[PDB]
Amino acid sequence: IKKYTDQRSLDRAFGLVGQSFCAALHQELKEYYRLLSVLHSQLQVESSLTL
Amino acid sequence: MIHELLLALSGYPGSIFTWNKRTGLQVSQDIPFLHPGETSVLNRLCKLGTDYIRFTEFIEQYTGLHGIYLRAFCRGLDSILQPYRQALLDLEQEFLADPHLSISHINYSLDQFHLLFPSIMVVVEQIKSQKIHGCQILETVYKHSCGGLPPVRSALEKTLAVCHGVMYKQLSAWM
Amino acid sequence: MIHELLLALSGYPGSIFTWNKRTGLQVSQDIPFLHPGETSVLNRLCKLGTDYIRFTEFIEQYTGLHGIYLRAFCRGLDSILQPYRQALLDLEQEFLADPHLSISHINYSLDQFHLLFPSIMVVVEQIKSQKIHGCQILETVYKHSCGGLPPVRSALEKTLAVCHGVMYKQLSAWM
Amino acid sequence: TIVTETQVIRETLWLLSGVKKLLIFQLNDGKVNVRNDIIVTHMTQNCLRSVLEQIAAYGQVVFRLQKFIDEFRTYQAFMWALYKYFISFKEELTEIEKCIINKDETVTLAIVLDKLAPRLAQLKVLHRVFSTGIAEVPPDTRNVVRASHLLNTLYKAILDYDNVGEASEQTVSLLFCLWVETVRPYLEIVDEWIVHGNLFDPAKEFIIQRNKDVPFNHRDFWYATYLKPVLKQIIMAGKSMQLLKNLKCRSESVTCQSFELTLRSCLYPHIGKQYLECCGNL
Repeated sequence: IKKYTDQRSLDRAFGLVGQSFCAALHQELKEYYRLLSVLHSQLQVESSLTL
Repeated sequence: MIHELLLALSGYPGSIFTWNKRTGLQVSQDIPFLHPGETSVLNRLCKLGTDYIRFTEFIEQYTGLHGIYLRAFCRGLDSILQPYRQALLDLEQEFLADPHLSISHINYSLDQFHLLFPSIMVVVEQIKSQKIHGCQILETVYKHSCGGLPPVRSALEKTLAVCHGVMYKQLSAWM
Repeated sequence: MIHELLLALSGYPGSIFTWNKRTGLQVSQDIPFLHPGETSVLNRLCKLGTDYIRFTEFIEQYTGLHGIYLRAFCRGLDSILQPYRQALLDLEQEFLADPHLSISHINYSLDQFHLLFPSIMVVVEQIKSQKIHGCQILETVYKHSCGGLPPVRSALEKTLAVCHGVMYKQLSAWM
Repeated sequence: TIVTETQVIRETLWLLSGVKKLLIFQLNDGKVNVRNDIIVTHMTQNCLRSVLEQIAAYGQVVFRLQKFIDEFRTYQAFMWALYKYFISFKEELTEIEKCIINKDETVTLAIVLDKLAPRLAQLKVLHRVFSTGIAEVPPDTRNVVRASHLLNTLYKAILDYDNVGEASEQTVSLLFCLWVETVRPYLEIVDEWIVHGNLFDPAKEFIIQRNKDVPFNHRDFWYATYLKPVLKQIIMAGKSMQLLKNLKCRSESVTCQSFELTLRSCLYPHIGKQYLECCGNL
């Protein structure tokens, strides 16, 4: 998904739909990062650290 | 080393990151308390502070060639550093709530600036290499706002909108 | 040390700030409970109390050379110490509402007096070095009120207006 | 060594009020630098030391602006426009000072840096007016050509800055603060030159380049340099009133656009209502 957003960079080339598709895909990339923000708060001290 | 990296990001010199002023850099990593991986990212973090002082020289030359749209382009560029500097003070309370957090979140906020800061630096370099003067900066930024990058295409439309207001001044006073 | 600095400002001596009377000063800083920075500002704060007792000697010589306009110039100068002494009592309730506030606000009020008190001290020094007598103090203060400094140009117009009233007395009784 | 973290920024906020100190080596006008120390290998390495090198340049201009203050009226009113603006800069200074003396303060190094950031841009346009102001003072024979080309660069600065901005009228008024006050003693000689007939021009410096010649047959000679027709209306009227004293007879900013040539085209009928009424009496 991250290399798709690296290929996303255009002025606005061969389509107004193409990168606005990826604008929502960066939103769904963004939702993955918040679910990573709950994981690391488990790791430090401030549950079990099992796989 | 929480305060050392926010302040290497503001653009001011040091003697670990030795900097003369506004163009030149020596990395000077004979450092014991950073790792060989961690100096590579400080070079990644300095490249976003290098173009920030390549930016204030574009201010002080025009504020404080010539033309009435050069400083109309200046109050476009202060708006692109304004959430930048707003992000600089939100990192400050991050270092006060817990002063043990490492540098990767600061790396994370600056990967967010990683596609705003070169994408405006390629704009000003294309501006100064054609030696533009007058209305044709506004046409240069109009085909730069022809590009995508949805955070950046709004940003080059905000720099477009403020110097279009100086155009909007002109035909209002002329009529 | 809240009360020690308002009262070093009124012009009376001490044995930390040893003062003989009305002309001479020894700083005497072998002090343990002030810092080397904080004695430098007490010398900045004493220079605004030094000219205040260079001022009462100009009163008692004329009130309590010669001329009828010398003490006409005295009820001009009491009006320039009157918001000064009004500011001395507003610092008093500042030390009663909370007696833990440090000295920088008192430094701040005296940077406000920093351009009123030398600017009248250069006036009286130019007065006493020409050895003026009579109407020509009123012409000396008229080209001193020719100057700017908008708080001070009203002040040398108020000292002008009171001895113009003694001029106004004269041609009223003469007619 | 260890210096006080989050308190050295309250001690530079100190310096910015009382400008000559020992924590900051502002020894001269050309060089203003800060050295605290390198601080320890955890908890804010060098970022805070990078921020102090920024504010070193921002205490540099206020030391330059105070060094401009010394103890014509046009040069004095251009000096008092600097100082009358300072109390609007000094009012916020006591606000953040009141916030940190009041516990709890809930502020740090970075969360104060955006509060003074609108003031940070207001103090840099203060630098541009005064740096382009004084450039020919160490050159000699300044007198009127320095006054004329620093009024010109003031006018050059208000054309560059107001007309390009106008999203915030708070700095639009600020560049008009520097204009309407310097022109006012340059006005009050013109009022004296008409309704009283005589003018005041000092000898060390010179102004609008109006001077009366000593013979009676000679009327008026304009000094050569070594709205303009409305200024020629001042020249003929003050000549004619000098005759008459020799004779013994019998809402929103964006709808107000913009800004200073409209007020100037209001002042020319204000000149005009005396230029039109003098020639009727002549």
